[PDB]
Amino acid sequence: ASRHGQKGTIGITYRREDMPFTAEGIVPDLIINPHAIPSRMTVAHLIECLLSKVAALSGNEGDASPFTDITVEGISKLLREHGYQSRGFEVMYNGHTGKKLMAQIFFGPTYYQRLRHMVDDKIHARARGPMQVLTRQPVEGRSRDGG
Amino acid sequence: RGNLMGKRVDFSARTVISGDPNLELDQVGVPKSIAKTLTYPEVVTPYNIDRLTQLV
Amino acid sequence: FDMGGYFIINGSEKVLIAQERSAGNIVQVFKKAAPSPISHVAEIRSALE
Amino acid sequence: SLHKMSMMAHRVKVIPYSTFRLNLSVTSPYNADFDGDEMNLHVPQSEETRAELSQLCAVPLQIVSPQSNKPCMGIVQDTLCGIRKLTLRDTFIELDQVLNMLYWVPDWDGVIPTPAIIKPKPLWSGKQILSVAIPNGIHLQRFDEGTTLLSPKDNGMLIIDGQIIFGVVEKKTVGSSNGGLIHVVTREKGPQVCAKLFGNIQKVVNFWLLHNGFSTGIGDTIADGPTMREITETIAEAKKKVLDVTKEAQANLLTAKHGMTLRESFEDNVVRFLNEARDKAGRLAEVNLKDLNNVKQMVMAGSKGSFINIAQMSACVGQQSVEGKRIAFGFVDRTLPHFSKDDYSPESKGFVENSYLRGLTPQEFFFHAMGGREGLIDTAVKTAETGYIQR
Amino acid sequence: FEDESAPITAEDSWAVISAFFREKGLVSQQLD
Amino acid sequence: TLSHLRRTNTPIKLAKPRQLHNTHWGLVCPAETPEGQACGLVKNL
Amino acid sequence: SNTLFDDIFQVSEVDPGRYNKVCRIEAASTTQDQCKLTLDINVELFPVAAQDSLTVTIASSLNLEDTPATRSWRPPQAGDRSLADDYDYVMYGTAYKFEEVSKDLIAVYYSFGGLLMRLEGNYRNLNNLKQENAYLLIRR
Amino acid sequence: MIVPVRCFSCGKVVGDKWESYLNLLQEDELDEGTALSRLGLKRYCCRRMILTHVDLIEKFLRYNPLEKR
Amino acid sequence: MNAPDRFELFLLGEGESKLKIDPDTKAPNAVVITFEKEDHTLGNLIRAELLNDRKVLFAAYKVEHPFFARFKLRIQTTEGYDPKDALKNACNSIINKLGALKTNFETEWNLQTLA
Amino acid sequence: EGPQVKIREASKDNVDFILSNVDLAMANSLRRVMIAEIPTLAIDSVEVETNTTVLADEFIAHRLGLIPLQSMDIEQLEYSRDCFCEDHCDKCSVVLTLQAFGESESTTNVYSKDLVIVSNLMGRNIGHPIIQDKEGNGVLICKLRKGQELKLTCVAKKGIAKEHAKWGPAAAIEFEYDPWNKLKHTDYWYEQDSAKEWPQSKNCEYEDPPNEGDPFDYKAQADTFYMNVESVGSIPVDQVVVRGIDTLQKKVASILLALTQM
Amino acid sequence: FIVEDDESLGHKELKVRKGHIAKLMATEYQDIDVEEYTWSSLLNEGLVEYIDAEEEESILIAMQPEDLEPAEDVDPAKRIRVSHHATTFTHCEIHPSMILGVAASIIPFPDHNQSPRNTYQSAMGKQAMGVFLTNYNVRMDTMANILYYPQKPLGTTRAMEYLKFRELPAGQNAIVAIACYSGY
RNA sequence: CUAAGAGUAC
Ligand SMILES: [Mg+2]
Ligand SMILES: [Zn+2]
Ligand SMILES: [Zn+2]
Repeated sequence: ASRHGQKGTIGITYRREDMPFTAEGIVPDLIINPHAIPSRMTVAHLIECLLSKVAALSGNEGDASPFTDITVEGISKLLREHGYQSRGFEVMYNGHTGKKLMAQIFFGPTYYQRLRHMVDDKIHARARGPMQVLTRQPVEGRSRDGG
Repeated sequence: RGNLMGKRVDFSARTVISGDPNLELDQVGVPKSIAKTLTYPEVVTPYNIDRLTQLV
Repeated sequence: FDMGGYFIINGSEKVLIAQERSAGNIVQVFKKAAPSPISHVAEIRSALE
Repeated sequence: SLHKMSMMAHRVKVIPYSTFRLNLSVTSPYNADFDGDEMNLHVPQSEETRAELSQLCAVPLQIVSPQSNKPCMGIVQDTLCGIRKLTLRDTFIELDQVLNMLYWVPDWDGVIPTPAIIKPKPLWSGKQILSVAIPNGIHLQRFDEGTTLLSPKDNGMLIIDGQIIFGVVEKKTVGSSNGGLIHVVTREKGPQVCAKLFGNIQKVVNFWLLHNGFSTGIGDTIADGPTMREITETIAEAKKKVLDVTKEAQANLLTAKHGMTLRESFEDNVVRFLNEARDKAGRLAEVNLKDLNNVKQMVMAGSKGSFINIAQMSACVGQQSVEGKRIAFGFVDRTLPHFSKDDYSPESKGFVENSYLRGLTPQEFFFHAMGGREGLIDTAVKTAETGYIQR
Repeated sequence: FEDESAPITAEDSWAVISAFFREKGLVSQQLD
Repeated sequence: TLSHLRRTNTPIKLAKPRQLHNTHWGLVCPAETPEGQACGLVKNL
Repeated sequence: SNTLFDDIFQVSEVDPGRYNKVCRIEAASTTQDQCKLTLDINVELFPVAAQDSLTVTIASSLNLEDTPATRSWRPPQAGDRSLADDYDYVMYGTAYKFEEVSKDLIAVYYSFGGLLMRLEGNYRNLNNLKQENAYLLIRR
Repeated sequence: MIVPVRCFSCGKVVGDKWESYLNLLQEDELDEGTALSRLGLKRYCCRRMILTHVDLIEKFLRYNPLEKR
Repeated sequence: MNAPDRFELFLLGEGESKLKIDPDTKAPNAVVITFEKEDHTLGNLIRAELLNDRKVLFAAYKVEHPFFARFKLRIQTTEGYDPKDALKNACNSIINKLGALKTNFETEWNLQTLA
Repeated sequence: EGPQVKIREASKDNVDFILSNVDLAMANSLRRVMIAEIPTLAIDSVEVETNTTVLADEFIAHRLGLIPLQSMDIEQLEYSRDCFCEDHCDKCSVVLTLQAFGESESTTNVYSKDLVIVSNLMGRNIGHPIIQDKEGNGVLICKLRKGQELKLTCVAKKGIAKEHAKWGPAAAIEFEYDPWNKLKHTDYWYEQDSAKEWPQSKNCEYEDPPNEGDPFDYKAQADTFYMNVESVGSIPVDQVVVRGIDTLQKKVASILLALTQM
Repeated sequence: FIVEDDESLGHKELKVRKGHIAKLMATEYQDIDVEEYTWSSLLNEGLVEYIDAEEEESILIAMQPEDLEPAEDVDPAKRIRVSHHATTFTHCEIHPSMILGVAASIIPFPDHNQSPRNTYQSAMGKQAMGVFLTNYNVRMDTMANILYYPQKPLGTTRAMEYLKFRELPAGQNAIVAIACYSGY
């Protein structure tokens, strides 16, 4: 999950050669769906991605405090000075064919947390197993091979 | 309510779900470990003697 | 970096959650519902420390 | 599992990873996401149970729901957005990509359709390739607002014999809506053909969107300078009207609407003015957004988002309300200790004039937090009560 | 800066906050 | 750990304790509370 | 094979609309005073401006020989001869409506993969058009 | 914990530039951006690899060894 | 737990071959070739080199599922032209072009002095 | 005759060149092969004899696997899977040993220069950890407080980046074509003016800008790709490119051989 | 902060001035010889005050000093703020960002988000995996989870350097693309 | 094993 309530599980993993790449050879660590943005209105996610890109380029640290006078306009100007599109878009190329993607991709660093919920601690199946002594029904819980 | 209208059952699995645009509408992807755990009893018939013997 | 503020009971770290309550020695007046014969009630939960 | 569609029979496909995998279209009846949701699987243990599971609870047999006599599954999320982008008049596809997309359809009969443009360069249109997925013999005709037999706006929909004659394919056509393509196909050719149609449309549109790309960024929430100035002017005019109504009420010249008190009428007028102000500013911002705007594209396709989302992200978040009223005087006659007593101005009682792009002032941030808290509390109470009522 | 009695700026208040967190800490209420 | 060490619980009248009150400004976090049954009852300093 | 229709039109308007590669043009026949045309054209692939004279033809096939799509399209081999060799902009579409505008005027609607065309004129020369597939050939 | 051997995104070896980076920050009084540029980190993937690292191993080294030889 | 071994991406398993050809019944003179332990890197190249051929009516490929490293390639040629022959010609052309490119790059590199 | 190459810059670790008269598919396949398919040497197995450090055993094993190793003569090494030895031998592996002790009162840094090759390289040019910085110390494997010890033995096999990214010798590969967007393969997102808002690429100087009046060229294809290949250090960058081309050619040749044999 | 008449400037002003800030800075730098100046010194000299909800009913608070104390062409990108048109303040907020708690202080740009998203992140950051203590190697806890390479955020708040988040981070800076790449 | 409690996921 990001720091804006944008939780999600890994759908699939692609190796580097299959990921989309920019003209500089940079490939994303993560790809998230655009459709997560409009309904949830997590603008701070986008602003933080832009600020992180600027900070990584310039070597400073982005001041993402809430009620400061930091605007997307200034971050965009700083990003433009560094030689990138001011709004964070980058011309990417499809990994499979190497062709330019007709649409430009929002691209940049973002801080993500690994949450404690892993699938290997949740997967559980039971054909037959221990039965409860009273009701002669399957026991409860995956720690007990329950049903 | 707790043991007659609804009760814990065997031959059931549970886990996290993921999307797959490459699966049909009526298809479900099943982990190999779960498929190896859950079982179905097939009666031995002249029509399925060979494959059941192979599975055994 | 450990900040303390917890106890060690039988080797387990135990923290006391701050319990919220209504303050004492304060007069509070409340309107009652229509069916009840009393319309307003002014009460104090008197206590001495 | 609130309804019978939340429990359906699927066909096993053994896969080498530790999660259940399911089609994107079937997530709507299950009300399932992929943000940590878990699902349960039951294996029938006899030929009778197996057979009735396959013949009564199968997913294709559930496509049209008895709940509202309309399909419950449709095209959603990326594919939906993709299909809207694929069926535009501008979209043209070259020979190699056409061959790929045709081969991606499992039941394609093996004949390459004649390109829509033959000279000077063989080009296929998006509608032409998409019509390969639609089964042969399907007819559909929907007339949107203002569409004629010629479509200047390319809206509406005309499909003849399984070929899209005109209209941009979007939610009204391939969504879970009555009279749409899903409904027509399932009622004409049967559930199996409708499931196959789901698969074909998903495959082709997903391939095209893979090799076309779609994104969204911060720049998609930005309106140009003149539009921002007009939005500010609209907000200022609304605040002036609120101030005028406040002056009339303070002068006691305001007359109470029949059936309500003076204060109730004043609150109604103020809330109406602020709501229509937010609506007008959002409409200005939406009009300003270009057809290349990605949030606009997602709204137009209907895959995600709405006009209010655009208005709140770009123009104005709007009036925050708790229990259907403006923010109450939690302190003695004032909402916060940063305001004077008896301040009924829009900013005092929870009007957020800033958009999410601009950011919220501390007071607006707190008032928005109060609104969100009310939403969460309502969610919890609602789920408990509705569960009991449903039982 | 040079003037000792000059009014502070919004940037200066963080110094004050730092002093607070130097004397109090995060769990001051429990220990107190 | 830091959040746990600054947690307040309200045992559960005709009031509406789950709402974020105006008086909560600057004393408890405007947005930090469980989504479950404890929403609003469990607060953080 | 044979041209079901042919004429020369003058373009009075070109409307880009919301598109970047496609424009809708209204044209009036230079000979007949009652034949008019509305057509969507891939202007990127074939630029068109106002007051441009376009020779417009509708045919049932492109092969020079007479008629003896249901057959899979194939790339044009080197040395293939077709009617399209005589024109600059060729589309393939289907008729989907035959409207009776008036007692004498009829209109025929064609769709080339979503590019719409409406040809209106007296029925005495539009009679050859029927509900089928047709090639639209244009030369400047 | 300790500086990663390679950049996560592109795979450039950055595990041999931590000491040089600290030396540049301390001895030469360069700001972070110029030091990163001097070390040869031009893509911002590598720049975030080295710029955001937190060297926790130092703290781990303060505790006395459990098995001391 | 359920993750497959990474060497299954490029190592042929027991009892399977690199190529298998199945005649296609949808259209005449067409085949579908399944390539095992391969991915886009080979498929896109082969398909494009096939599309450069003048006697190839149809050429396409698809990777049906990312989980498995295999892809299907449909080839249809004009009458009297074996699709296997088309595949052979495409492969030979690719090898010739790569050899020429290797020679050119070696010659260009040898011309350098600052390396 | 064939694809033409003209290289702008050459270095020890970067080569910037232009690849003209070639298809887009061929350039992309070459890029993918360079990323993923080139064999390389890296530490695969770790036997830990003593670890009193503050880092976990598999933590250090992971770090060691990521150490770049000389792979110039990797073609003379065999894969462990198709070698007739039992676990590992001299024909398919290189054995290194790390032995560090904290004898100093200050922190002692365990670098990759401390790795010692124990197996007989038989005259090959593989195994040596790659040293790039001026100080001569390689990657910073670990740190030792006084009294702490770390003794371990690594076995390094040859592998490709597909099996694990630690075998990738390619780092980042810049790849661009058609800087002026004359092929119209992208639709530039913009607010007021696309040309002003999109900074020009450095390769725009190598092509003629569009005339702003000419009609769209619908027959032009994509060629003249500007590619910049970086090297991790395992093999020289020119060898990276040459071996990528060789690997792609070998793949196609294997396809031909299988087709002929069946 | 306490606000008084300050007749010298003729208008309300904070009791705290640059000299006290300088002394606090000097003490902090010495900790990282002058007379120690701590928070208790600010408290004793009547510079800051403790206010509870009951006393907060009878005061007026300025949100920020620089914009609300002094008596009254603007950047269109900045958010709209109101001067309140009132000069009778009794106190000033030390910093508005201090209304947030420990978990909410980690959110970057929390004022550019929908409030339920902030609540979700506040709940979900406690489940973030990082380094809970530096002595995890000598504690026999029932369960412990540690990142190999914790990274401090590229976008960071001022309040999170009192929470030691940069010293004990619970996440990583991943290169993220927002794209409909494969439908997965 | 049983019971009670707490935290948590959707
Ligand atoms: Mg969910
Ligand atoms: Zn990097
Ligand atoms: Zn061996």
